[PDB]
Amino acid sequence: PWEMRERLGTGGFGNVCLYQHRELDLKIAIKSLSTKNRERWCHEIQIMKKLRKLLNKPENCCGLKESQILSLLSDIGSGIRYLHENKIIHRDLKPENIVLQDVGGKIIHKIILQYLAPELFENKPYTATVDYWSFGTMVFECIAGYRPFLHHLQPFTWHEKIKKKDPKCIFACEEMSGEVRFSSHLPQPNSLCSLIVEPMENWLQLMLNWDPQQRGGPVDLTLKQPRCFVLMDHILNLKIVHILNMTSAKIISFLLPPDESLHSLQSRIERETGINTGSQELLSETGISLDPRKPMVYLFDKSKTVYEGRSLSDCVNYIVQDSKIQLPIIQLRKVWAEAVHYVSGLKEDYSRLFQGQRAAMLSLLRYNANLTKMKNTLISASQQLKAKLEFFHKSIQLDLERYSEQMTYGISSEKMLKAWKEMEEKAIHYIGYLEDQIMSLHAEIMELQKSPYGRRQGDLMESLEQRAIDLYKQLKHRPSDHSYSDSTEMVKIIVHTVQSQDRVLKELFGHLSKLLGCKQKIIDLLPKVEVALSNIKEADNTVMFMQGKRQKEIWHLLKIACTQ
Amino acid sequence: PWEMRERLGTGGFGNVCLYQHRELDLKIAIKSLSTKNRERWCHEIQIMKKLRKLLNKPENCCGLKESQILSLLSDIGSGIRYLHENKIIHRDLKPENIVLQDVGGKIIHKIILQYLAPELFENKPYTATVDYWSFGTMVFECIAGYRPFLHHLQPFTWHEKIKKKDPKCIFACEEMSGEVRFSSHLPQPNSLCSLIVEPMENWLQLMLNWDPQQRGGPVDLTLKQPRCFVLMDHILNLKIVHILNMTSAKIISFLLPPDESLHSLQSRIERETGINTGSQELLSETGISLDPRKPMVYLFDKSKTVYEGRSLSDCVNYIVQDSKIQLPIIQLRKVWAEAVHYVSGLKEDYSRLFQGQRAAMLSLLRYNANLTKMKNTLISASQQLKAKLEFFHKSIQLDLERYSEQMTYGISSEKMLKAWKEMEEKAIHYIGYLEDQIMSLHAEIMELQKSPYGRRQGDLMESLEQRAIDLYKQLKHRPSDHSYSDSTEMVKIIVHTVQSQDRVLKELFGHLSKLLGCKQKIIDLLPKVEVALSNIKEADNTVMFMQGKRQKEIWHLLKIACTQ
Repeated sequence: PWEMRERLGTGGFGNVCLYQHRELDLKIAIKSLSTKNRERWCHEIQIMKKLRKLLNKPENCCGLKESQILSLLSDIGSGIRYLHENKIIHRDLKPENIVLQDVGGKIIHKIILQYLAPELFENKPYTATVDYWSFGTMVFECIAGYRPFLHHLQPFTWHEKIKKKDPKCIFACEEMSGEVRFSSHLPQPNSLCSLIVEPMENWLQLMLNWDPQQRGGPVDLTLKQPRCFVLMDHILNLKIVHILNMTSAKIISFLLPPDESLHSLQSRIERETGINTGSQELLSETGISLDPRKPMVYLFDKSKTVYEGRSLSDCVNYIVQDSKIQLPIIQLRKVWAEAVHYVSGLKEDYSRLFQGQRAAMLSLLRYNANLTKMKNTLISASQQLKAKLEFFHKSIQLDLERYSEQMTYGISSEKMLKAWKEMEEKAIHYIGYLEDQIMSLHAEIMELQKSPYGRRQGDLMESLEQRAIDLYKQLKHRPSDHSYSDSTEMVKIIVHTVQSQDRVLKELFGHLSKLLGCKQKIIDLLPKVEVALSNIKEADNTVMFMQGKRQKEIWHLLKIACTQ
Repeated sequence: PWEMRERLGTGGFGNVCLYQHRELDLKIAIKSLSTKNRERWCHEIQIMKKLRKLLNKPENCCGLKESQILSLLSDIGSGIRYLHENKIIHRDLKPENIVLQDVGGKIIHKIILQYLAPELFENKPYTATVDYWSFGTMVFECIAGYRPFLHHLQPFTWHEKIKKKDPKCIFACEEMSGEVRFSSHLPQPNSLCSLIVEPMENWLQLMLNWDPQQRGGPVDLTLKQPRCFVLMDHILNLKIVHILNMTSAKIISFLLPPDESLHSLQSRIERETGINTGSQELLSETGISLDPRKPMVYLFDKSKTVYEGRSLSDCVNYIVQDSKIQLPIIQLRKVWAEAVHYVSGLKEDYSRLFQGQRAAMLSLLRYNANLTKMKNTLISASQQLKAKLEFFHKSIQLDLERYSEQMTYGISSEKMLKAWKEMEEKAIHYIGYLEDQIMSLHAEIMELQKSPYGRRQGDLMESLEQRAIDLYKQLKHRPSDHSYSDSTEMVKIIVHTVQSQDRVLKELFGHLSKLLGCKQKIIDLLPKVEVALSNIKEADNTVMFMQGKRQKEIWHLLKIACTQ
C-alpha cells in the first residue's frame, strides 16, 4: 500500500515523486528514450548503490547562522571529499540538491546557472574545480544568501566578466553606477567570527580562482588533500567558546589551545576584558562555575554591583532620519534585509540576556538550597548542644552533691570543686539571629521570584520583527513594482525595539543587581554559619572531654578507695 | 466665610438652604408675613432649642433590609416617644422629614398626603394617633415601599374608603378588577422573619385602626406607654441569631432566651435541623466555634462530607415561560420589582456562602498553624531525645567498662549488668512519617489556596442585576407609556443567574468538601502527634530515671566502698 503523495521534484525522465506506505508510513521517493541516458540511469543505480527552501525563507535574507553553515560545509564537504575519492565530479552543487534530514534534531545535508563554472560553462573537459567553485559559491550563497560576484547579472557576461578580473577578489559588489568594487573580503552584516572568517577568506580565494587548473589548492600528500580540504579541516578544528560579558553586552570568542587550563584562560579574560580573575564569575547555561583545574559563558564581575552596559548601514540610519529616501526595489530589499538582520540580532541579544538572568537565578537557588541545609544542620547541632549543656549541668550538680559528702569524708583536693565550676562556666557560655537573616533573605529571594519580567515585550518586539519581515515579504512577492515608498513604519518598529530594549534591559539590570546583592549576602552568611558550627561541635567535644574527665576521676579515685 | 451651597429644601417662609464654612467645612442648614406664623417660627426656635431619597432608589423597590427598618423604628420611635412626652404631636411623619446621619457608619434617623390621618384630614381637633397612624404608615412604606392600603388612590376616596372598612385589615391589595383584598397580613416578598412579623402585625393592627380614639394601644401605666410602644419594646428585645445551615442552604433564626446555654441551643439545632450535636460545627464570621459553656452562624455537619443542598410570584414564572405576557405598566413595575427582589436575594445568598467558604478557610489555617507549631515541637523533642539516647548509651558503656573492673574486684551483683542492659534495650526502642503526612497535607492545603474561585461570575450576575434594575429604572423614568412589551431579556438574566449560581455553588461545594476532608485529616493527625509526644517526654524522663538510678548506685556503692 505505497500511496503516492505529491512529488518531490522533477527528474531527468519525469517527476521525482514522493510516495508513502499507508501502514508503515515510509516516505520513499522515486526518480522518474536514449539508452545512453537510460544507461547512465543504470550508472546512477550502480554508483548510488555502490535547503534552498531555507535560503528562500526571507528570515535568513542576509544569510544563515554561522555554525549551521559550518555543519553544512562539514557534511557536504565530506560528501565531495567522498566523491572526488570515487572519481565523481558532481558538477551540480546547489541547495536544490540538498534535502535535509532532521535525525536527532540535527540537520544532515546530503546530495541528490549560478553554479556553472567557466570550465564547464565554456569547455567540455573539466576537473574537480567545477565542484570546488560551485561548492564555495553555494557556501557563500548560504553566508550572504545571494550571488558572490555580480548578483542579478546575466550568466554570459558574468562568466566573461569574472574571467577577466582578479581571482583573489572573492566578492564583487556592483554599485548603482555600475562601477563594481571587486573585493577579496566578505560583506559585514553577518553572524561570523573573524577568527574563522580569514581562513575561510583564504579558502574562498582558493575557491574563486577563475582559472580551473589553478582553482583549488595544491594537493598536500601527507594528508592527501588540496589546501582547500586542509583549510576546511582547520575550520573543523577551530575550537572556541563564546563568552558574553554581561557587564559590557559584548560577546567574545576565545580560541582554546588544546591544553590550556581554564585558569590561564581566566588570565586571558583579565587581559581581554580587564576584569580581575578572582572576581570573574563564569556562569554556564545552568549557571555552573566550572572547576578551573578543568580546561555561552556569562561573565560576571563579583566585585561590581550596578551594571551600566548600532546600525552599521548608514542608509538605514538615513531612513531613521528620513524614511522618504526614494530607493529602488533593489535597495529597498537590501536595506530592509539589513534592518531585519539588525532587529533579529537585537532579539538574540536580549534572548541570551534572559538566559544569563536565568543562570543567575538558578545559581542563586543552588546557594539557597545549600544555605537551608546548613541551616537545619545548625538547628540539629544547636538542639543537641543545648541538651548537652542541660544534662552535663545536672551531672555536675549531682557530682557536686556526692563530692560534698566525699568532703565529709574529707578525701579529695578541692580542685575538683573549682574544676567542675570552671567546667560549668564553660557550659554557661554558649544563634537564631543569623537564622533570622536567613529566613528574611529567603523572603527577599521569594520576592525576587515574584518580581515581574519583560519577556512579553520581547514577544511584542518579536511580532514587530514579524511585521517588518512581512513588509520585506511584500517586497518579495512583487520586486517588479520598482516602488520608492518610505519606510516610516519600519523606523516605528525600529524605535519601539530601541525603547522596549531599554526598558527590559534596565529592568533586568535592576533585578540582576538585586540578585547580585542577595547572592553577596549569602556568601557573607556562609563563613559565620560554618565557624559557629565548628564552635558548636567543639563545644560538644569538650562536653565529652570534661564528661569522661569527671567520670575519669570518678573511677580512678574510686579505685583509690579500692586501694586501701 | 459661610459659603452658600445648594439648598436642602423648601421652608415655610422660603427655601431650606444648605451652606458651608470655607475654612472649617461645617455643613449647617438654615430654615428660611403673619406674626402668628413668625410667632410659631419663634415657637419653633424655642421648642427646638428647649430617607425618601433611599426609598425612591429603585434597588429597594420591594422595601429595605429588615433590621435597618428596626433601627429606624427605634430611632424615630424614641423620637415620637420624646415628643409625646413633650405634648408635641408632629402630624408630619414622612421620610422627607428624615435626613440621615452617618455617624460611626451607623445611620441615625432624626426629624425636621399619604400620611394625613382622617382625624387630621377631616377634623381640626386631633390626637397622638395622627403620628401613630402616619408613623406605622411610614414604617410600612419602608417595609413594602409603597402605600399600605390602596396605593395610587386619590386621597379623598382613600380616607372615606378606609374609613368604612375593617381597621384590623392592615393591607389593602387592589386587584386589576378593582376588587380589593382587605388583608390583616403583610405581603410576602420581604426580608422579614415571621417571629418579628406577627408582633409587628398586631402592632400595625393597633396603628391602622381607623378610629383615632381607638387608634393606638391602651396606655399601660406601669411602663407608662400605650400598647404600641410596649410592642415596639418587645421588638427591641427580640434577640435572635441567624444560622445558615450550609448543608441545606436555609437560614433559620433561633430565638434566644436570656439564660439558655449554647449547648441547649445545640439541642434546639438537633431538633430543628436534625443534625447531631457533636457533629454540629458552628462557624462564625471568623469561623470560631464558640465555647458552648458561653450562651450569621455557619452550621457544618462534621460527619458528612459531600454536600448536595424559587420565584414565589407565578406571574414572573409565566414570564420565564412566556415573557410576552402583555402586562400594564403597573404590573410591569410590580413583577419587575419582584424579579429584582429575587435575583438580589440570590446575590446575598451566594455572598454569605462565600463567607462560609472563607470561615472554613481561616479555620483551616488555624488548624494548620497549630499543627505546624506542634510539629516543630516534636522536632525539638525528637532531636533532644535522640541525643539523650546517644549520651546515655555512652555513659552506659563507660560504666560497663568501669563496672567490669569492679568485677575484677568482684564486689557487686551482676544484676547491674543485666540492669544496664535492659536500660540500654529501652534506649534502643525509640517519627518523621507523620511529618511527611504533615508537609504533604500542607501542600494539599496550598493547592486548596491556589484553586480558583467563581466570585467574578457573581460580579457578572451582579451586573445582570444591574441591567435588570436599569430596565426597571426605564419603567420608572416613564411609567406613562403603558407599554405591554415582553421581559425576555429579564428571563435571560434570570436563567444565567440560575446556571451561574449552579456553577459557583457546585465549585465551592467541591472546594468545600475538600476543605472538609483535609480538616478531617488534620483532626486525625493531632492525637498521634500528641501521644507520640507523650512517649517522647516519658522516654526522656525514664532516661533521667535510669540516669540518676545508675549514678545513684554509683554513689551508694561508692559509699559502701567508703564504709570499710
